[PDB]
Amino acid sequence: AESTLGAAAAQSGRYFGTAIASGKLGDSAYTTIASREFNMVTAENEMKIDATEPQRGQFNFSAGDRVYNWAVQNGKQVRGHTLAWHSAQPGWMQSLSGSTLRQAMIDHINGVMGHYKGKIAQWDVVNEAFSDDGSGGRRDSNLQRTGNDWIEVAFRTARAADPAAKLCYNDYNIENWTWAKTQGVYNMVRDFKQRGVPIDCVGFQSHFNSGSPYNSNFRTTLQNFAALGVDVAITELDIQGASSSTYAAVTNDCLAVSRCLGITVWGVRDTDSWASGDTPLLFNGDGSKKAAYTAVLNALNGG
Repeated sequence: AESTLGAAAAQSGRYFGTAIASGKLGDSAYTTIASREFNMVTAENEMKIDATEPQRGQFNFSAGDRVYNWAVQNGKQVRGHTLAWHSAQPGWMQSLSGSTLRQAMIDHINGVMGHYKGKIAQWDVVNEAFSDDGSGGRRDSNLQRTGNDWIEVAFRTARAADPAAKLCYNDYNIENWTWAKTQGVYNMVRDFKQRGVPIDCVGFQSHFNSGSPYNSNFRTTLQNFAALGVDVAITELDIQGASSSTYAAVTNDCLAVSRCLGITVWGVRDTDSWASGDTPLLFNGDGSKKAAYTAVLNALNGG
């Protein structure tokens, strides 16, 4: 198979996934498409820090588990999103600094990975640690202010919390090979591999739009990262305007890189998108397949 995105991807040993929102699981038209077309699931919001540890030292896994349980009951693997992030921090964590913040970050990783131990294919361990200011450096977050080694520490912590999970660094605007942000990440990952820091994968969010357009040098990005000795994944794909050719291009970029694990689109239907006005996904609000759907499917079936 052949007739659905997930099955097409699996012929080449890859997955095609989607972001699932827990609020939409009571929507039958939504779950019909999602169950049929995808073999990988990411929780859109339910596995973030404020979702899982909204109070200090007390974990809340209900919504996360609702997504996880739906995925597993419908034959999907799951990517965890996300363990350590400057954004969406609960009030109690935002207040913390230094060694106390560092320990909270560690304890969060242990609690969330511990709960899902063995159940999660890939974790976005660190998310969005690089600046968009053009310097190619780290954000000045509370996390970064604990010390530059925070990311390395997060990764070593996560390895011990669930040895079976692939550990991913996830970011956006790191797809264009010529961008400073891209190079800053490439240089961190290279350093990590030289020093034996346990990163298994780099996730390329792949939000393509007018402020961050697709460039054919994406394949070069993927190839260069892969050659460092990591896997690569496309984690949050959407394309402003949903051009068929751009969707096919992105697909063929992944298919061209053997260490490209698969592609996750960030939503099922245009209506489900964080950018619904951009109609950037593979299905319309009424559940019909867009032209891009066919382009992606043909590319996956084309090997």
